[PDB]
Amino acid sequence: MRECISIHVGQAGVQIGNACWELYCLEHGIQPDGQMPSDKTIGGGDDSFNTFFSETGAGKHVPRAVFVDLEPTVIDEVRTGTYRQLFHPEQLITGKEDAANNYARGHYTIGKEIIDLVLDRIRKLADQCTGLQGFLVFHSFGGGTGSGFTSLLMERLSVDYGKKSKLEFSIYPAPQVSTAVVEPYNSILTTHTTLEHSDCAFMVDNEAIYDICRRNLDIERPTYTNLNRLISQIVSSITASLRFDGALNVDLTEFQTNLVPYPRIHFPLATYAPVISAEKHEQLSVAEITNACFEPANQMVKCDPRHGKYMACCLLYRGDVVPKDVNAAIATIKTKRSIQFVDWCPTGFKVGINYQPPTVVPGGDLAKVQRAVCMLSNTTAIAEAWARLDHKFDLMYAKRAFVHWYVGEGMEEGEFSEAREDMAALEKDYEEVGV
Amino acid sequence: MREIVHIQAGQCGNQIGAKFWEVISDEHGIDPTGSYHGDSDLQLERINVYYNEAGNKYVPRAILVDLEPGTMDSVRSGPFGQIFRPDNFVFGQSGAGNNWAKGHYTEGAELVDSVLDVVRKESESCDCLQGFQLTHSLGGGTGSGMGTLLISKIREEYPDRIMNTFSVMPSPKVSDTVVEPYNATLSVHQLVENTDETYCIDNEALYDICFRTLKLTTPTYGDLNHLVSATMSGVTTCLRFPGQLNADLRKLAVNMVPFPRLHFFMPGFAPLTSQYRALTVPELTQQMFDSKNMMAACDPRHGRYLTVAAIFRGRMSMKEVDEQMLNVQNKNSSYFVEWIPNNVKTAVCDIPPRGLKMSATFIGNSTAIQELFKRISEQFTAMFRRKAFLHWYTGEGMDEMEFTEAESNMNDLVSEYQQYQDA
Amino acid sequence: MYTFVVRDENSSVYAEVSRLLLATGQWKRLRKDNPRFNLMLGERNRLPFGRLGHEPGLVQLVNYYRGADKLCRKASLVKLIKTSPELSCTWFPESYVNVWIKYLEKPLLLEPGHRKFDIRSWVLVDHLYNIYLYREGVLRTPYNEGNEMFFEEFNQYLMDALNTTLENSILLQIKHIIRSCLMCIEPAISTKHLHYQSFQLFGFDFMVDEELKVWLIEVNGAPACAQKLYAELCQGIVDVAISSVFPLSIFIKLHH
Amino acid sequence: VIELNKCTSGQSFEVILKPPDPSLEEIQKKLEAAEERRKYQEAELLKHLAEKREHEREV
Ligand SMILES: Nc1nc2c(ncn2[C@@H]2O[C@H](COP(=O)(O)OP(=O)(O)OP(=O)(O)O)[C@@H](O)[C@H]2O)c(=O)[nH]1
Ligand SMILES: Nc1ncnc2c1ncn2[C@@H]1O[C@H](COP(=O)(O)OP(=O)(O)CP(=O)(O)O)[C@@H](O)[C@H]1O
Ligand SMILES: Nc1nc2c(ncn2[C@@H]2O[C@H](COP(=O)(O)OP(=O)(O)O)[C@@H](O)[C@H]2O)c(=O)[nH]1
Ligand SMILES: [Ca+2]
Ligand SMILES: [Ca+2]
Ligand SMILES: [Mg+2]
Ligand SMILES: [Mg+2]
Ligand SMILES: [Mg+2]
Repeated sequence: MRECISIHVGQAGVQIGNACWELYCLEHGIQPDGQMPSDKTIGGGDDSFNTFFSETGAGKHVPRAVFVDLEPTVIDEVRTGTYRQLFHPEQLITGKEDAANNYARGHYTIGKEIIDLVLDRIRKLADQCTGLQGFLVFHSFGGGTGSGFTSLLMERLSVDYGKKSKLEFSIYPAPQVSTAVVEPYNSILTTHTTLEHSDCAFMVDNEAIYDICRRNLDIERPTYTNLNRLISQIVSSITASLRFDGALNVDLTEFQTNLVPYPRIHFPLATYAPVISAEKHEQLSVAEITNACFEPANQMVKCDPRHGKYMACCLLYRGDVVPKDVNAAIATIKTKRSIQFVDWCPTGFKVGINYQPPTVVPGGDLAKVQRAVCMLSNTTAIAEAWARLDHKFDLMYAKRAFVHWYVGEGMEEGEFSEAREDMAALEKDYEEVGV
Repeated sequence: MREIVHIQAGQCGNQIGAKFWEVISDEHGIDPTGSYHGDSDLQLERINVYYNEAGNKYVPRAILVDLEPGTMDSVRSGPFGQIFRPDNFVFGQSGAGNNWAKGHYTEGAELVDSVLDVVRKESESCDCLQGFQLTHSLGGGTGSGMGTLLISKIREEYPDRIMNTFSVMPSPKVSDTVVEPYNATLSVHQLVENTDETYCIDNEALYDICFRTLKLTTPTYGDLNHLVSATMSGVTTCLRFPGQLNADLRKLAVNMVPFPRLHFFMPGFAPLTSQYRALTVPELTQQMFDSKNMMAACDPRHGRYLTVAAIFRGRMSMKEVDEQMLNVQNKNSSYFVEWIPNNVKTAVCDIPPRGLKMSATFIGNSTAIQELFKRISEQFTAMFRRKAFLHWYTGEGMDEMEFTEAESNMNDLVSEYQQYQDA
Repeated sequence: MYTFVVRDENSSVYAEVSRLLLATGQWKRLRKDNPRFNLMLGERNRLPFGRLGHEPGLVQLVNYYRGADKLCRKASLVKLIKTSPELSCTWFPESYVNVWIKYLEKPLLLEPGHRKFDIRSWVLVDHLYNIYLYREGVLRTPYNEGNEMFFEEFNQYLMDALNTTLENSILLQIKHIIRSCLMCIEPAISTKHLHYQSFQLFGFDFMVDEELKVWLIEVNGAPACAQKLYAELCQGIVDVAISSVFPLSIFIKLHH
Repeated sequence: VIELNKCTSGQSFEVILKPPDPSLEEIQKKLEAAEERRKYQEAELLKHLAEKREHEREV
């Protein structure tokens, strides 16, 4: 067994982290107390769920997680939440002055003052790992801490844990819920500085999550709680292979080798189905949920893979699913949809089935479904998200709007341009992979 | 970032300041004795932004300044006179005679060290100081001259804190003296250099709203301050209540100020009050964007919006608010600059102000604010071209050169706004 | 009120619809790069499809179908017909990427004159992928007004010369070609579940031989129209493709 | 269906339809370069503010 340490950064990262560990606890039968009546090996053990949970001599299952935020309002809700006794105080790190939606303030000014501490707190979790695999980092693109401090942390984790993988779960900025006007700046800045330090990043567009909540769950104006519960399900689908027994995506290295042939193009598109309102329903079949994986409306990033090319595709089922029905579904979809792979890759699917149907938190808005699927496909169509973002960046930077806020924090105007040209180089790499 | 240090200086500054505290104290459930008496907890969750704790009594983090004792003596006996901290009454005896030079260089310099001594004690006991909030007029002497002197000293000791002002720009329609353009031009240059956020409250607009919209034959300063206090309560809602948008002063500055010197904001409020029929959401959004609802006498259609912050108070459909806000933008997108995408940010607070079930507060960084500085500049030049009334200032040691610099510095500010209106 | 932008001043067809849209009092034209539009009349080449459908509170439509160029450019049209089991094909000349251009040896010749001709048909596909063929086609006329004969005169000719009508001898085949081509690519380009909608005007080029057999030569994605037919067609684009999604016959509906 | 693995919790397989960094001192360097620029900009402001005190005394 090999351990995984989760790092939650900023409001988005921390609040999403809460929704994930709450879900993890329900799936592994871990009560808010931290006890786990199913775990018969007290004080230790090397089961699959130990990849995310350590054990105390008193039978408490505590996460291999660290929550950091440059202001305490959000992490204080963890210290008093229903899962407060789950976490150990040294796992929750807070400042008192946040980055004010300023990448430079998060990376340079305030990040410098706290980077040393969080690494020691991470070193504490690492020291109690027999063989740490790597890190899962949850953060936003638009926040000053999520963008600015993560890139600094990702740089230091590479120099301190060189042989260890890092996966991202990144929240892509959407104006329907965005906090700031400068989120395009912070997004480009943190992508540039983190690109070489991230082995594979799962990008989630709040716009897509927002509209899925409006359409499928029929919430008039979704809140972060709505968005994070849906996001938590998707995260749980991606990480289920590390926490449960299986043979597909069993370690963080396997995510890279299965979904990322080219290192820079390490942003798989995620598609989830089905999402049904708890206030409702006919149960969908293997073919119907697999077909839904190719509807733009169910993707974490709105884009059209029909006009891109696939480098890798992975199907992760949860519930009542047998391999026979998966093949019969793939055979039907491949003849009735536009699934074109790159010439230098096989046209196929890596399938993983977990018999335990998806768990939904009581009192939530998700109807318990008997079988679900999350598809991870590395398609060049996701570059549409970079195109939208780079365009917004170009509009403001042409007039140097808001640039003074970043230069006032010790950052140089050159980092803006050098980060933009890196995205121009990321944008061209996609172009010549799905020609 | 949680605590804000409030400073009200001068006649206008202290009168407007007294109403501000009278209003938000009611919203947070604080009576004149400093004891809380409210039914909801949202009143107390962020009350530490503007109030210190004493017998579980809340006292404003407010500093009352003036070179005359007259106005601050009436505050001490006002409806909420006993709530302010006794020591935070810092006053002289000479007055400033509506003379910027007296407030900035002679009379005020003699008193400002005492104010800073009170500022220091208020700030050093702050867990995390956001910055400072000043209320004053730019047409007088103390609030204008000593106010900007105070801002300059505060920036020196707290260079990494936000400086936010509610300024009252003079207008011949409600004028005390003819030298108001002089004092206003000298003050604006200071504000351009040493503030991050300035809410431009134009007495011309306040008067016009009272005489035209509210149909008051003869508006008083109380009628004018009724509009100001309502605006001040609105624009600070995000600071005083839980929320994700512009919930503190530096995040507000980052969203609203694309260029350091273009930080002069045009506030609006709807509905206009002096009332049982509540407004629809579409009616609130149409009024909060209407010229007749602005507190700066400027036509927004004569310029272009760089950034906008809209705050809705009351129990309303957040959907319907989103539709109507996304609606106004898409219908008049020509008045929003194309090079700042998504420059309109909306917030909704569940608690409405006193007497109203629904209200809307508008904060706009429009290039039409230029019209106002142009108005002050022409009044200034009309006298300065003949050096009229200058002896009042040269008698206090000022030189003509300082006036010509202030004149051209504001003309530069006007040119800066016209640059981005044609971009 | 509805809003739209224009990014192709060289389009004669859509320069007209831009005029009628402004002539109804319910459409306000924005400048090229204002993203808060309901309708884009976008550029021919490199249309930013990836930036559409991301404006909250705005239903966005564009006059081009992403992916339709696989049908319009000949090189892609050849590979589409031979690699699609839906076509494989009797009405397409032999093409590769004894007279070749396959140049059809014996075309139908208009008498008097011994004249060669080719038929241009205008087809409109709306956001719901309804296929609308404009009822008024044009004919673009030795062989070894303005070279344009409209459908009425050509019909009367075939009734007098070869004792048949245009509907029976040519138009049934034409309608079959349009349906086959356009429904071959429906799963690849349709916007029925996309975050933005698409319609597009197409210009099909057809041929007729002395056996009255119809051949597909070329399909154009940015075609022009005959002068007299500019008014009726352009106004039909407003009623069918624009007003249908933004509410304020001359088409035959090739059903399915 | 290639590489079928089964366990009690589920099973996984693969279908095929068709064959075909900066060091620590460099980081701390750029972080200290950004700090000295902050300190320099603040020094020029406090120098600018010291000039206006000189003018205040001169008036
Ligand atoms: N899905 C989701 N997005 C969130 C959540 N919280 C914030 N965001 C998004 O994150 C972006 C803002 O970044 P934040 O994480 O809130 O800011 P931060 O990381 O705390 O950085 P600073 O506050 O500037 O120090 C916006 O685009 C929000 O829409 C959340 O709980 N769920
Ligand atoms: N297989 C063929 N046999 C006979 N003539 C042919 C032909 N293919 C093309 N043509 C001739 O060429 C003309 C049309 O040219 P073509 O459609 O191939 O290219 P193009 O795009 O330049 C015409 P347009 O400007 O209308 O799109 C027809 O009038 C027809 O006379
Ligand atoms: N809105 C408002 N403006 C005022 C009030 N009192 C004075 N003013 C304005 O302030 C200017 C005079 O400055 P004042 O505050 O009286 O001088 P100071 O005490 O030396 O700062 C004039 O332009 C007045 O119109 C008031 O109560 N309300
Ligand atoms: Ca155990
Ligand atoms: Ca004296
Ligand atoms: Mg935060
Ligand atoms: Mg006075
Ligand atoms: Mg002293």
